[PDB]
Amino acid sequence: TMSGGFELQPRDGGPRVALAPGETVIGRGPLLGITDKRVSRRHAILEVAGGQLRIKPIHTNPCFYQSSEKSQLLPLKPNLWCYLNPGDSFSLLVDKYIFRILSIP
Repeated sequence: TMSGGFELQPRDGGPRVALAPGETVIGRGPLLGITDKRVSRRHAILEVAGGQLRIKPIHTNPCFYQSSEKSQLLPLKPNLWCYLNPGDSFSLLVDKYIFRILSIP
């Protein structure tokens, strides 16, 4: 699909992953390059719409969020959306598969 204006930057280093407009299911699989029994194939939904990115955790294993100014990944309340502003981070495990949000054209 087309550019959605956001990219995910792995905090451990490596290629950025571009997001398209609309909903993208994330978890294990080729999109993020994750092969790991600890991460569901249906771990979270990212949605790009109206110039914003939000995440909804959809599995029993949580997602985590760190606002750009803060220092700690916090587990998100399940099955509710959280906006991810550019510079914020989220992760699929508490200390692994962490991504910073970047805004692009």
